[PDB]
Amino acid sequence: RLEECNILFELLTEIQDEAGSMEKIVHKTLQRLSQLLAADRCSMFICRSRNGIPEVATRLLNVTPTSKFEDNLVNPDKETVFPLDIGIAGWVAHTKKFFNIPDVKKNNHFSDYLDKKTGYTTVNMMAIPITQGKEVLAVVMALNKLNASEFSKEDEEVFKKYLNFISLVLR
Amino acid sequence: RLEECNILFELLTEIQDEAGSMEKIVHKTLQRLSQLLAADRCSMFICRSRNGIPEVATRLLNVTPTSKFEDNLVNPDKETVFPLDIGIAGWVAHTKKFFNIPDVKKNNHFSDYLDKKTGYTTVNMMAIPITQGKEVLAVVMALNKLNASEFSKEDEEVFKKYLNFISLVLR
Amino acid sequence: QKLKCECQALLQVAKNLFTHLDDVSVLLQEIITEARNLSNAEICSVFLLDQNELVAKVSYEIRIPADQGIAGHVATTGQILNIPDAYRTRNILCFPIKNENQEVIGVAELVNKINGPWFSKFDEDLATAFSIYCGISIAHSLLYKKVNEAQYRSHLANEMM
Amino acid sequence: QKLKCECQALLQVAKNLFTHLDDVSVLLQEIITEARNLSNAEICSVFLLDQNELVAKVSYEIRIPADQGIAGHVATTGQILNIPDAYRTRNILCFPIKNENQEVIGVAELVNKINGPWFSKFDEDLATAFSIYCGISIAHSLLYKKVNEAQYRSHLANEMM
Repeated sequence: RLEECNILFELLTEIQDEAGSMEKIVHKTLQRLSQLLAADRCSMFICRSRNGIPEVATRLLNVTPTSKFEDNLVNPDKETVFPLDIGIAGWVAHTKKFFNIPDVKKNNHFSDYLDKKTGYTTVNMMAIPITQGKEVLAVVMALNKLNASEFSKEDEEVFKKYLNFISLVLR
Repeated sequence: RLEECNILFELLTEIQDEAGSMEKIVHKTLQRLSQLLAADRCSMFICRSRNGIPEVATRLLNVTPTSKFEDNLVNPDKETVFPLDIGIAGWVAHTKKFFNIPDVKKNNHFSDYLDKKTGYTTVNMMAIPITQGKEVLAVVMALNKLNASEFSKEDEEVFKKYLNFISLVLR
Repeated sequence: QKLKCECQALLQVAKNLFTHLDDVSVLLQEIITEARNLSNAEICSVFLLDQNELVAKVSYEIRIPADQGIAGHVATTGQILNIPDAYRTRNILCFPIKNENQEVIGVAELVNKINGPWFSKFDEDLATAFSIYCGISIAHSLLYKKVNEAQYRSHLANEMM
Repeated sequence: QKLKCECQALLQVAKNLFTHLDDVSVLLQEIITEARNLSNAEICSVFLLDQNELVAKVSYEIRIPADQGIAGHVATTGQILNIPDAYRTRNILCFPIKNENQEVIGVAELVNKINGPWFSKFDEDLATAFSIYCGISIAHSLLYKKVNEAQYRSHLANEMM
């Protein structure tokens, strides 16, 4: 799988012996997905629970090939939390299913709360849950395809390919 | 131009104080273009002359997000040279024009010599000359769009955007 | 990009603390400057365990019990300590030094974060990283003073003969 | 990715040559090992200028005129020298050492490339990079022997009184 082996290996040589490097890895992977999918940005929501009540929270936003990690990392104090019955992100976490959403305005589940707060306009989206057994750890998405009206079937295949790796790393 | 600023800056933090780093820069930029365009690979041909006779030669082939520089760098001994009246690469160098070629089999100028030697099948292509005044320094191309039948108009805009930078670096 | 950057950082600083094994006093200063920019502290003080007590002379000389206060704890326990609020104070990141074994040989504390509420839990692994080079350098730096001191007294006498 | 890698490389090696300022002999060895893996040479020999001559003892002792042969030239001229074919010989990359000023203080030569026709013209800036740490370390390493030697004789006498 040539160019994946190279992209991942080279990526891993850019990660300082420091954090928190497991999320700097996810970040860098996402930066590379943005390039490969011509996605305007990628993001990650962490998924955790409180007394059996799961929820989904902002963690990495606005990941981009020229984006800084400390700018993309959501500050724990200022993190937007959703119950799983609000949002496509929460829905992905609930159903444990992948979705290629071509128009968020025609998908109930879509929550416009973050769009209102951040000012960003979300149009289309791929979303996938990162799982460990029967429990969900995160939801990752690629937002706003730049060179076409929506993300392609082929695009699904690439995203899915790189999300086996992120999964591995998120353990 | 957010994600370009980030991609370029981060890219430049991955370049060892060593070579030859000016070509390791072009390489890494090309690796990022591959991601952004979903191009199967990018390449560079150097353009030089011998007594007023220009020619175009392999330099970086098979650049990819997971590709190694020392694997992509063409060994000076084994470099394929073209006169400018053979090949799209040579034609780009001659005309000093950009081209978005959707089907190389329908473009005379196309030379299949490298395809025969390397075994690679070239289908479509964007090609652009890097210039210094009235003289050409290189030709850069993105080969084989992965998620569509050809490179888009929008794809031209991104390629052109990142090739202002490569140009700068190649001086 | 950040990770790669806190190494060239350290690569630098390693090469700066090692150009002063000559002077535990200059070296001790370097450790402070460097430790302050690396973490971005308002102020750093450094204590060198002198048997059963901490001596951060850092110019005067300041003794104190090795197990007393922040420094004493960290020195006693041999494990870092991060403070959000300490209660122009505020926060304090304090860390051990320890030698080849894990014998805390000194201790350093940074006060108040610049542009920040406290110390990034990353500002800890970075501090620990640094702290290896501080222990490596202090250890040899002192071990070299001991000789030069002695060896000097040795000849003060020999020039007598 | 490569560039970033030849630093962590050097960061490493810097930190290995500096843990042997104790022993110009061990250090001198380190420089050889390290210099061989960094460039990937079949063999490295190191010469330390002893006034008007090169002494690469590297175990026996080998004197020779400071201006003679490859070593002598490079030592004389103070500038690297790369060889494709030397004519199990083959190639030779030889480089100067020089001190704080630019006074070539020693010289090292690598012979025959492993997996290769010669020395990457990159294997030169990398060798020059390394070569700064060799000059820095040899310089202090010798300057520290001189003391310990002297200071010793100083007390051999003083224990006499």
